[PDB]
Amino acid sequence: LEPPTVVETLRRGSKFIKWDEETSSRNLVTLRVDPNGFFLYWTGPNMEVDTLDISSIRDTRTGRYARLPKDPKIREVLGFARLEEKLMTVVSGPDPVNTVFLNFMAVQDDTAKVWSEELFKLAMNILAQNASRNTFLRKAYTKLKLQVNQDGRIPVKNILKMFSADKKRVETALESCGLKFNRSESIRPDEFSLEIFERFLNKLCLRPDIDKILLEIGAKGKPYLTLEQLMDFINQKQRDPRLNEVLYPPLRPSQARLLIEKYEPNQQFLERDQMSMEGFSRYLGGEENGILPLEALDLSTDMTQPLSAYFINSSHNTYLTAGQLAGTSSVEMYRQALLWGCRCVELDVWKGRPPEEEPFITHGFTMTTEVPLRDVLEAIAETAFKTSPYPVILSFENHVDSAKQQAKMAEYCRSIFGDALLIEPLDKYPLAPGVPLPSPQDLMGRILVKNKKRDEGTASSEVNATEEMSTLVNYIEPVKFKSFEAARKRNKCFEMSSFVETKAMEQLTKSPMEFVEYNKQQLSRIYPKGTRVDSSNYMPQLFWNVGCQLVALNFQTLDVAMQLNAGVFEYNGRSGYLLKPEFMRRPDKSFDPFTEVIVDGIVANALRVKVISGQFLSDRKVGIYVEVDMFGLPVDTRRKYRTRTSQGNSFNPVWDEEPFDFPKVVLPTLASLRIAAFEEGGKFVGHRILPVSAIRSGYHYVCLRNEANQPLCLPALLIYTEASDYIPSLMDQRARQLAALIG
Amino acid sequence: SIAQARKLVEQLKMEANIDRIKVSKAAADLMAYCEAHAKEDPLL
Amino acid sequence: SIAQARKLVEQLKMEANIDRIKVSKAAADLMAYCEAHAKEDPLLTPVPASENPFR
Amino acid sequence: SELDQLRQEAEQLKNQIRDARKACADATLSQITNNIDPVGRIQMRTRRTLRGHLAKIYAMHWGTDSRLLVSASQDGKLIIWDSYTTNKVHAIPLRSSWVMTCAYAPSGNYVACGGLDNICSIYNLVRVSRELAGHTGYLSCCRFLDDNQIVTSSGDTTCALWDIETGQQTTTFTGHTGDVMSLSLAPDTRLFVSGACDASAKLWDVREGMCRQTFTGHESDINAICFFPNGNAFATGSDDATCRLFDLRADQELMTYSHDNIICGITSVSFSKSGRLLLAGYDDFNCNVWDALKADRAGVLAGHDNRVSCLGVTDDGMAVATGSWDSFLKIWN
Amino acid sequence: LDQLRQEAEQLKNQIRDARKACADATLSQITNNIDPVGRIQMRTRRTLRGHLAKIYAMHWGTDSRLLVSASQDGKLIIWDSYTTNKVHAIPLRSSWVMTCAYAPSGNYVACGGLDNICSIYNLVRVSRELAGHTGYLSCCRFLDDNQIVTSSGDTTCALWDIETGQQTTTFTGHTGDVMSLSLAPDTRLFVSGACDASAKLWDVREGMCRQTFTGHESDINAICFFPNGNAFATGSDDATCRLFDLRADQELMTYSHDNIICGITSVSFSKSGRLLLAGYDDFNCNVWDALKADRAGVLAGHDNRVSCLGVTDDGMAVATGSWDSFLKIWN
Ligand SMILES: [Ca+2]
Repeated sequence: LEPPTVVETLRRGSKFIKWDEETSSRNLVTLRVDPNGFFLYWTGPNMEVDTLDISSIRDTRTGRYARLPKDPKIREVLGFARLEEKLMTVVSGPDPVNTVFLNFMAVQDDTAKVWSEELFKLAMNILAQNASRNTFLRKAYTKLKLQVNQDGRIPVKNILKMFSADKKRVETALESCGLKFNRSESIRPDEFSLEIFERFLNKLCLRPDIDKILLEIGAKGKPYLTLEQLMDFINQKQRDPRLNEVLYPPLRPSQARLLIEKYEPNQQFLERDQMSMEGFSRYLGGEENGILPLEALDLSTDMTQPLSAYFINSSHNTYLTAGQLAGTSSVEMYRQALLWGCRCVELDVWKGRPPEEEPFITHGFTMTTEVPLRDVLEAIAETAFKTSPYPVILSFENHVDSAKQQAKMAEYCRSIFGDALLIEPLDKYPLAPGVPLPSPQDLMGRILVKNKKRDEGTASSEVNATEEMSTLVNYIEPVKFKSFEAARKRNKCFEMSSFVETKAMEQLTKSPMEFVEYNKQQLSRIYPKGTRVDSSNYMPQLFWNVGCQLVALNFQTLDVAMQLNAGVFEYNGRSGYLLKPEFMRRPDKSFDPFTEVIVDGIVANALRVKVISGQFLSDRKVGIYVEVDMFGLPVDTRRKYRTRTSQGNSFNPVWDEEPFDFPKVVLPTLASLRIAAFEEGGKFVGHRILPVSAIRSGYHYVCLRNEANQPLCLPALLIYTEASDYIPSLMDQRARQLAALIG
Repeated sequence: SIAQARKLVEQLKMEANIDRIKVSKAAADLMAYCEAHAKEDPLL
Repeated sequence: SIAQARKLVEQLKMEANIDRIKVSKAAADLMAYCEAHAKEDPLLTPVPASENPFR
Repeated sequence: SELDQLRQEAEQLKNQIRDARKACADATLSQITNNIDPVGRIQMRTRRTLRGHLAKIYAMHWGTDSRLLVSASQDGKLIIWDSYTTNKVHAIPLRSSWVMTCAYAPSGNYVACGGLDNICSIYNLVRVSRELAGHTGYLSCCRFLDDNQIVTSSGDTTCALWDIETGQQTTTFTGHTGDVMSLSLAPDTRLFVSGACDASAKLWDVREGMCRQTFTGHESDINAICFFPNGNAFATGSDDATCRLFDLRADQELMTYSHDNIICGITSVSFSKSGRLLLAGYDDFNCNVWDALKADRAGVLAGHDNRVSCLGVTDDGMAVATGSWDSFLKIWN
Repeated sequence: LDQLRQEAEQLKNQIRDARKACADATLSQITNNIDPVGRIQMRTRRTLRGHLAKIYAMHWGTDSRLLVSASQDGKLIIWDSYTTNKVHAIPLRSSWVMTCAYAPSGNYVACGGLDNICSIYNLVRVSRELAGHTGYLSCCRFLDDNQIVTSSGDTTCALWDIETGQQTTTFTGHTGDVMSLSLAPDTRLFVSGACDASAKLWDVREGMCRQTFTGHESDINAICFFPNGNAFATGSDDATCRLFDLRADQELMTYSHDNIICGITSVSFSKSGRLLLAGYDDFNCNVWDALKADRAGVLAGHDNRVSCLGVTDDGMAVATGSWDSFLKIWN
């Protein structure tokens, strides 16, 4: 983990010919990156500095992966032998389906390999995605300082647009701090400094949410805390009490002296070991008072366990970008999937044409648009390991019938994937009855193939494989599911059996304990039914709660199910692998998942989320209400909680009501919070999905993301969590429990 | 360090030679002040 | 390596033994030039419209 | 053998101080004002609400003619209000953003300021007319004697009397240990008291620059002070939620205004015109007006939402203005 | 390498105390005894339409009638400032031009750009094709009928011979990109401004970097040479002009102001050397005084960024080329 560092060849600049295939118009701009590592600004075509949020970059592909120009007007201008090493395209956008391109082209040699490697390092950096609150206000000040007009000054039409809840405050708050406050005038960029913009935001909003904290910690009449009143503010109110204090040591009066000397503005308080009120309104959104600690965000999990004991992020018919009937399949959707953190994709290989025999991808019997197979595996082998080095599981729906297309698609995977295609069993784990699967460590950097060795939609009419395609299937393998007592008696842990959403609900509730007892040895993927033709998603928490691994969603339509499966896989270093909790992967001590009581062996937790307030939540003057879900085992799932809608009074509302309790959660390393904040009228604003065993207690700022887990600049909440340990007709017995979870 | 404390000795020695005004006449004079101005008060 | 730093001194070596004149004469050479040429420069004072070719 | 032989006398005469109070312990106001009828039930109403500030109001001060009031805020904006017609007469900005005091003149053509930047900046009625630097602590409260001399109270445990024509600490006062949070003047301006942070109320004589009387009694901070209008008694705030009433003649505390269901501490004290009422502020956003000679609540002035930071009746006692932390400086009557 | 660092820098402080020993009176002190020029206003006399994209460079002729311009379309156009008749129309083979020039004979017009190669046109077709820069070309100026000095982006300059087409002397010594250059009216020395804030003064006779000048804190975009031959004025991206001398070895004025923030693009002097016509980035050209450091009029006439200037040898008028395909001639 490193803070975002800008290398010297990005701060000064290079010269890039920016072109666009739409209007066929290319300028000559000089790219820069500001020294914080926030924006990518260049002086525009009519002398107005554009930007691009560097956290809103999904990939920066260069070289042979880039987008070449197809218009001979632009092609004769840029000069199209080896000069496709100076190109650079920077894709962006909120969702996978909506991506914009910025087709640059460098003018000096070997300056595009340097840039596109050092822009992808700045877009996928953890500490500039889980950053502080005070960092996310310097990311909204640098946006205001870069975009000057032609004269070179900051226009006041931009400060009245960014903080635009009511512009009668901003016209007043600019006029009282000593700037030019008219609608058409300009502020010079060296009289609009960070000490002034900090004084701008204090005059803008009124903060009783902070001031309610300053009465409970003892600051009564003097405008400063002591060192002692802060040293037992952290160790009494903001310390996670599940953890062992011998390994996580409490705060010392020599260690808290640095927290004063890092934040306190005045000098008469710095030498006396005292922190003022502005020093405490700076500390609450500092880089130590975060909602999550940095042990549950980097690659720190026991990666030695076998492959049957992991949540693997996966997908279902991931080549589609629309509904399952009359959509349009693409090949860019794989690159956006495998970069997000997916680890199991789906390919529907169909028989090609009688002119020339090569396979391709489409949905069966729906006349959806077709993409060719050869360019899919090149869009897989390129970007399989750009964000996470942990193995990818291809999952064919082999529907062809000719023998020559079977061998041709076998020669493609042994050529495009190179040595990353696992064609041989490992030395340590051979395929015999009674062994376990490999670990992700020993498969790190490899690619497996899932195919038959030697309401289903289309996956039931599948063909018998041949001797060439069956050579690649080594560890993960599909076999038609017969029974449970046949599976455990046979004990081949290199088998798997797919289940649709319907036929796995008939086997979630009929016998859940034998399902988990089978899901410690073997695999079983879960993919939704064919009657969700608008590509909506079932909840994945239905089938993690019995320990299925590859629970598959539709990555194109981001409802609350797909906003879960990209907020619970942001942890463990965005690697797409999460370790199952201990009693779901251990061959001795089993448990019923539907337990209304606690289990002897898992410690239980208790949670009390209080949603106090939240700043800068919307562009228009309207009320905000906050929903606090908590998914988990079916005795943990509570989806009824909501605050009351505020009045929309100012930039920050204040909710003053009772906290939301979660008293007895039986399995807390499986549960996960969710704090969504809506507009009054169903319009989304933000959400953040937190795990339960890792969340700290105390007063924190939750900085909201959008619906695809990209950080929003301005909006946040100020919530107060309080975690602590716990001190105390078969179908309708179970179908009445899951109805809080199905929705 | 003793000169800080030797200021306090001259601080408290002047507290010995102060005339004692007892609370009998003094608190009744505070009683007599509220009665002599009892109708010149726009917050009653 | 060393040779670019060698010639950096050797280029700076001839910069040492240079000669000068005072700025009081340097600001007097410039001040002689403008006032001896201000009678005919057509941007300090305008010209008649007949001799002016752009009107 | 020397550092111990002073402490035997450093607490010898202090025991004669309290034993002098036992000889003077004759009566309290509970046993001498028990035949005095109370004032009944006191109700007020929000007469005028002076919108126009942008952040927390931290101080105020009435004028001399009971008409104009100043109000320094946390955004750094002195506004000189007109109470009769709801008018912002001036609006002086500041070069010191963090303010904690304000003042006015007895003649009425000068204003002051102060705060965290250790500088007291007299203005003219608008430009920066003077400047007073020399404190090594935060400025907390400053008052005027006349057009020439100005007292302050600072965070470097020292009060200071200044001269406005030179701009130097002419007389400096020492003797507290903690911070000095508020001060007030007698109506003759012959002797002024101030309350510290470490639970003391010391009286400084202005003509000599040396204390003559030291009070005790509190167990926590002191955050306000104000005089009885005859100049022989005064009253403080606290953090332990009890105001007091000291006797400058009798050197002893006389009456505590303690009450149950009262946990928030005072942040502002000021008497009334005839000295029957003691008003106060709290952290329950109310303004409990206390009767003086009975030690009892008599009315609640509840019109705010965030805490009360300043309070004060006029020089004739007609109105009363409370300035809270919601930028809303009301006027009650 | 340890001994080389200190003895080089020790002479670099031998410059400063020699500079401080010379700095007896800065130029603002002596010129106070002379009245300023007051106000001077120029109007748009002619306007030159016919270009299609952004205009990058221009250079008047010594016969003081024609000029030239080099647009982003790769459309080199030779204008006539008397009748507004396009006398020629020369289409390039590389549309990324960045500069152009003009010869004192009037017979040769050069134009090069991002394509690293300085083409030379006859007055029509190319005669000589001058190549040898391994970076982009930024500015070039003619000496005479046969010699041209270019300024690449490979941290060098050059001194060509177009009858042969080979580089005679490689004027090296810069540490960053070379942005613009300017010959002398006696055609014996020239200057060069960089992206290292380093003006210079070379000589065409021997090939050596004769003097070196620093002082700015940003890039240097354009430098003009004084009509005496004694001074040269530069322009930086810190919104300032300065004025050096070859003898005083230091900045003599500093033509800055508040409410001027964006950079500069092109400067030049008048016929006498009294004015100093800068062309800024906020679309206006200012007129300073070379002695008084006060403004004397703004040429608020363009609608996009002003990117090149040039003042005739006869001193009749100036011309400003912008990014909106327009050449305005101001007198
Ligand atoms: Ca399918």
